[PDB]
Amino acid sequence: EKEEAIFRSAEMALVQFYIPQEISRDSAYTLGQLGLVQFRDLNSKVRAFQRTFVNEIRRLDNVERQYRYFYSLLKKHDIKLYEGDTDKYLDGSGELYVPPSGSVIDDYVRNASYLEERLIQMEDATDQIEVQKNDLEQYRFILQSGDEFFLKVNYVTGVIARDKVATLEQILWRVLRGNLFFKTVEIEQPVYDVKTREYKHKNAFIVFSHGDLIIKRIRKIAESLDANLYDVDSSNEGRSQQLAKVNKNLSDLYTVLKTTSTTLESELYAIAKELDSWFQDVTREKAIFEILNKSNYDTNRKILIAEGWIPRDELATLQARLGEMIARLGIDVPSIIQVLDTNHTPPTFHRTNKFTAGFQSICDCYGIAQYREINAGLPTIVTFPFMFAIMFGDMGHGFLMTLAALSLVLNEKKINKMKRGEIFDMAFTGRYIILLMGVFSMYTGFLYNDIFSKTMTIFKSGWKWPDHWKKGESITATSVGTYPIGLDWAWHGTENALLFSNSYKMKLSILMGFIHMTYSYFFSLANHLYFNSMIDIIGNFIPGLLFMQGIFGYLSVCIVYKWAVDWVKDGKPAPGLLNMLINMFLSPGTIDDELYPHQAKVQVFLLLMALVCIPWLLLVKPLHFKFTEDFGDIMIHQVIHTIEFCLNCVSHTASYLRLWALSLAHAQLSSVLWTMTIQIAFGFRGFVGVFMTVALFAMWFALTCAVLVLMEGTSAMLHSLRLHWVESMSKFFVGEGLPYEPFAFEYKDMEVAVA
Amino acid sequence: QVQLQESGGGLVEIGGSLRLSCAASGTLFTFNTMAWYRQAPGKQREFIATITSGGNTNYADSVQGRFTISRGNAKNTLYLQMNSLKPEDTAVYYCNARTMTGPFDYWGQGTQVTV
Amino acid sequence: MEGVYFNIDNGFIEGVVRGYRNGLLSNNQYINLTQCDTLEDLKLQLSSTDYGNFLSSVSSESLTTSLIQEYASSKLYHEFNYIRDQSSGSTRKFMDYITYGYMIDNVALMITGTIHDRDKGEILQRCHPLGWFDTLPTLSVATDLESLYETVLVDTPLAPYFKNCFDTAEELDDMNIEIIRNKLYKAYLEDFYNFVTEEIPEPAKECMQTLLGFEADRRSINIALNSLQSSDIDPDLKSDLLPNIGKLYPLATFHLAQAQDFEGVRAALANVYEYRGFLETGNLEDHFYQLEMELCRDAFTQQFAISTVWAWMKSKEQEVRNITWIAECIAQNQRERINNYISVY
Amino acid sequence: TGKAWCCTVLSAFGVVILSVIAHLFNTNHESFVGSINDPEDGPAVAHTVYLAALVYLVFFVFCGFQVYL
Amino acid sequence: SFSHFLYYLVLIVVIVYGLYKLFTGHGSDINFGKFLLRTSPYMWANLGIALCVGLSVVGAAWGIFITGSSMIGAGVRAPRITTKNLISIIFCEVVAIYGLIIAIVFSSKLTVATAENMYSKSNLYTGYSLFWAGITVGASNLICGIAVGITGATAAISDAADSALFVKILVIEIFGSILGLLGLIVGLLMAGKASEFQ
Repeated sequence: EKEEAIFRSAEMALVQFYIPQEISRDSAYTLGQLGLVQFRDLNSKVRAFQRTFVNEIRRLDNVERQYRYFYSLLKKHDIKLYEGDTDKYLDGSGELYVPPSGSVIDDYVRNASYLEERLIQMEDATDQIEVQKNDLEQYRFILQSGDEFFLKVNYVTGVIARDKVATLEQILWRVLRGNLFFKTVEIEQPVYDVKTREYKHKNAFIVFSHGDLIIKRIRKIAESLDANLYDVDSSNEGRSQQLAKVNKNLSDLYTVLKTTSTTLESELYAIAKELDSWFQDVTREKAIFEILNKSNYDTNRKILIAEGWIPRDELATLQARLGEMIARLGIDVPSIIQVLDTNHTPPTFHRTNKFTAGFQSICDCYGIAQYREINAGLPTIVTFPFMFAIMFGDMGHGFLMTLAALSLVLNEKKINKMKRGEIFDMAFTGRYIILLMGVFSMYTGFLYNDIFSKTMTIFKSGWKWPDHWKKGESITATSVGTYPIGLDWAWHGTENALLFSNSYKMKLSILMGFIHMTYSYFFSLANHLYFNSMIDIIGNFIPGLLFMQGIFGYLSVCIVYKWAVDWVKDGKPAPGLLNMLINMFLSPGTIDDELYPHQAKVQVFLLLMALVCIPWLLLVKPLHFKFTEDFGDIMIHQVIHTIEFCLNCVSHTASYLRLWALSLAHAQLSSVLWTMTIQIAFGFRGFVGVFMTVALFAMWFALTCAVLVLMEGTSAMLHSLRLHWVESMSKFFVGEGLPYEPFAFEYKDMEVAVA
Repeated sequence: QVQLQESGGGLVEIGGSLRLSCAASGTLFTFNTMAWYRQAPGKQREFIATITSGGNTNYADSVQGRFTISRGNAKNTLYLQMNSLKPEDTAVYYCNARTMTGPFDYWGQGTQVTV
Repeated sequence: MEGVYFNIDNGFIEGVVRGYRNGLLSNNQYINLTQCDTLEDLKLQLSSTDYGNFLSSVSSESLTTSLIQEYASSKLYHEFNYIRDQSSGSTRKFMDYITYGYMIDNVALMITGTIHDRDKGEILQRCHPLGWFDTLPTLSVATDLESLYETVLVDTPLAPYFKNCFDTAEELDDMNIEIIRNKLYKAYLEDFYNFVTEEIPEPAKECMQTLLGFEADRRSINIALNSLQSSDIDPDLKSDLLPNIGKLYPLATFHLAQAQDFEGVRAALANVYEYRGFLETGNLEDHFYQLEMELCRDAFTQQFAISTVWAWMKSKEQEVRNITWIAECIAQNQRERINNYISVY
Repeated sequence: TGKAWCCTVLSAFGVVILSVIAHLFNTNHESFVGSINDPEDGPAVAHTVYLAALVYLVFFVFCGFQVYL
Repeated sequence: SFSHFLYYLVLIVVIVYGLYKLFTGHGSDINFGKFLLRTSPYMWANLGIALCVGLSVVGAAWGIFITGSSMIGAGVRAPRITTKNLISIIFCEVVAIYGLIIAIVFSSKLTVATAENMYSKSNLYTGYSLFWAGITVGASNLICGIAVGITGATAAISDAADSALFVKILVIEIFGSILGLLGLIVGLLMAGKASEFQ
């Protein structure tokens, strides 16, 4: 038996651990394998470098430094380490297994130190050869230059970076005062610097002059800009002899480079098999001490004291698994476990499954719920996709979105296992919430009677047209009945359709908003009762209810009442709802057109009821506390709450008009797109007509999918999120809770770790 | 392009009652003025009746109290009804629709009536 | 008003820089550092602060106070260049103006190293990395200032500031270089102050005019007191080295130039309230750092003002001076002076 | 390989959507030939639209094979 | 600057033209009353409705980018900012809702009048009424968006320093947002008594 912790948080228990120092390390590995308990910090007051296990932490920390260094050496080359073996110790199931012995950890420390000493000397000895190889290659390029290069000691020459040459030419023209004779050529292969392991586009240059005292300055200036100067003879024979000698040195040097370099890579290819396994062991060895570092060490007894939160529901398993540990370890011990009660705030924990998880994330992304207050997750499951659908209403776009999610959810066994891109992982995490908002989009699209901006003539219409008319003659329909499901299709293409649709959708928007807020607000009552806080009932809930329903509940009743009265048959003018709402405040007790008997009496009463609730809401709770200068904070909080609540009441109710606005925009884009990219095709005939039709459909489908699903769907979807976080959730959600974060083991990516 | 059509014409028994119907299409606005005219053989066109967009009516003296002109429910539709007919009423009848200013003055093709 | 146009361009910068301001060490954190007793502990303690993992690649046996100074400084220099990269327009011009001060110092340092015939490879590794420019090491090719100016300095943004320098002797010297360094700073601060007056809007205008004024004042006092070590200086020659923008100008600077001794300097300076008590007590530069930090702490109370980046830049530099001072006391074990760190925050 | 999928599904929707539209025209459904501004001849339009459906059917089976192999 | 030169040129020519007409005995030619009395009232009404939502949207957009840019910059080292500070954007966006709402109400007044009554007392009153009613709502909303935005940016910068400060600064945004309601209330009052074009 386990409790269904989705309507409220799981019940949490605080438990103390007394562990003998002998079994300490072994036991803490089991608690990590449990992956179930969240520890407290018992001695936050002592400074970081004064905590008792600091030396142990330093020891493994130095090993991790060396493992980052080794991983750098691998990544510097094309070498790649052995992937996988993620599950060797744990399937994530929490099965007990034995940790490395202390001598194994010592060996890792000793081994890691030994490898750094070797690779440091080996690497440094290597790049010294590479520099000489690079230097001679540059020198040879000069000798291989044509005699043309040397025509116009008589000169200075060398190699320089291609960006700097512009400054060198400018400086030399400056100091030679216009007597400059200067030549340069490009080099085709970029050259790397060991100084940076970044490559340069190099360039070669030569300048001519006779004066010794000028030549000295030229050499200093060129060297100043990091140029490699080279001595080169003026005779073609001398250059050939120098070229021959350089080629010998360069030829011999490859033998040195290959022998040493292949030795190094053979070393790396060995450690590349084991490094990831070493890293997984050592990181856990650090983490376990990091937990022990938060416990209370006792000097009068060989015992450590620790505390942590465990779900009350799970506690029996904790006792069982420690029994298994003692069974394998053999060492006898008194009861490690003692359960404890306190006034500390427990963490918040909600159990979840592959369905609810996506919806729960959308709530936790706003804040962590207070311990055992109403979880916003459950109301979000249906109201989030439905409040999306009521905007994104179209059977066509609803189907395309449903089909997309189906392709994604049916493959979930396969998709879950492979690596996923940044955006694709967000989509896969949302597969169920996309599916659910897809199927709702179909239903409300059907009630709007719209599929790809065309209506569906399922049932017989309730409107009848005249019995005769002429080509292009204007006509008006007469009513016969009421359509059974959704909007009557007689309205399509109707030149006054907008005046009906906007009347209908705006009233639908307000009604949905009022009901959603009313339903959400009643969760506030469910919290006050559960925590047995009556002053919150009498001070906050009741006055808020009367103020909210007294105005906007009345407005909702009016608009739904007005639909029930046949104003045309009964011979009374249809009253204006905007007028009566405004006049109820700006001219109370006066009416333009009567909606029902005794209207004036009720309106003034409801106005007075709304007004008296203001001081009632403002005062009663502070006064109650005053009768039991901290009371000042209660006073300030209540007035801030009062003024916010009252103006939010109108502001939030108004904001629900967005449901109508997004729908009307979505409808018009759909209609225009068809009118611009499909209706054209029917004007053509023959094989040109076929080609025009085939081309235009592809354009229509591309725009339909790219804009009217991906972009419009995204826009409507995140407006649904807004209405939940702000308008709906603020009525009951307290938040600022503490998240449940148990100590546990998992695989650590070597790439992310070095990053 | 705007166009108009009469209907309801034909022969009728002496003293019988009759109705003529007319419509105009292809313009977005309501016509300020719409009217009926008639023409017997051997004569110029003769005025019969006219009605404003505000429903004001005017008639020729010869048909005063015999003919009635009215507009329909929908924009730019027109009716004429005569409660009794005589040989001096026989002619082809035309619709006319006008604008308060400018050359926009439209005329129909016409329809015949005889006793 | 103040805020309606600032965020069109600088809004993202203002957010990030104040993010950095929240990382400055508080008094309690200096106290905790003071209680360490080995650099290996200082590394651990610092890692709890905003400095984070910055030493996580350094072996324990390699820890030295110079290495901590270098790495701590490198942290700041990357943050500064990042912010400059994200800027444009007058803001970009403003941050380059902050840079000219450092490269003016590098010029004097490089020439000083050259005239002692020391290896250029040694000199570069102590030049300030913000004051870098493409041809800086080329200043080591000669000793004649006339030759150096035509060779190199006409191409750098410092060219306008040599307007008053060329009446030198034919060959440079330690004293001869320092008078050049000051006559450069003389022109630089007046140019910087003028740019602030012309192109920076309120309230940043008054804020920077105040901050640049303080630097001019400190520049003046130090020059007066240092000239007193000389056997002689012509007071009309000395007059050129004092910037015109300071709070001391013109009335106090005139007496300060005429003055012949420490007693005379006191007689000149006692006329100004903001510096009324500076020379009597303690250490003079210690007072200047304290007052400099007060002005920075005041600047942060403004909003939508680009002066914030000057305030952050200078405050973080003092923190490196604090951290190194504490680290030096740990390493040398001479603890009795350790409490002399400066902290307003 | 992924290159074939998009042309497959776009064609697959092409076959069904064009043919349904063709049927409604062939039926003289009010929502497609009711307006004064609609085309004057149902079956004439239906024929050419129906041919366009066949064109997409060719592409569907063509790509269906290329993605299958 | 060149634009100031244009202003003074325009001022001078207006003065000269007025003085010229006055001395020649034609001072009654420049008759502002007859212009105001003879232009079509549909111009005033439609121009008011357009500028009402137009200026309101400008206000909201200006408020949002003032707040958003600072909020994003502050969030770099304190990502907790991003989810709680959204309320400042909400106070900016609602200013656009009020502009939309007034456009809904006023749009109902735009019936079409018969020619005999085009320039009658009642139709002229509605024309002037809708024009100025639109301007106050639009202008007040424009001002409101800026003030809330500047406060919102200030709140985000402060919240990043200490979570305890946000609740205290949030009070100032409430006072700022009230200016939206007052603009709306006065808009409805001065328009409420006008009748649709007869």
